[PDB]
Amino acid sequence: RPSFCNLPVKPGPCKAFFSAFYYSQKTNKCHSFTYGGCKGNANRFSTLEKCRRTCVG
Ligand SMILES: [Cl-]
Ligand SMILES: [Cl-]
Repeated sequence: RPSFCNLPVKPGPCKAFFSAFYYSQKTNKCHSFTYGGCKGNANRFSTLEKCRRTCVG
């Protein structure tokens, strides 16, 4: 997988309520999170299938 998949999930400090997905090295799976809308990192996807295409297979 791309190395940025292994960055830690980062909701950030803002409090908007964006639905998103991230990859976890613990599971080799994508999971949901709530992105607050600012200061995130690249382990963040708008859809489950994009997270999977990028990080899972
Ligand atoms: Cl998955
Ligand atoms: Cl797809």
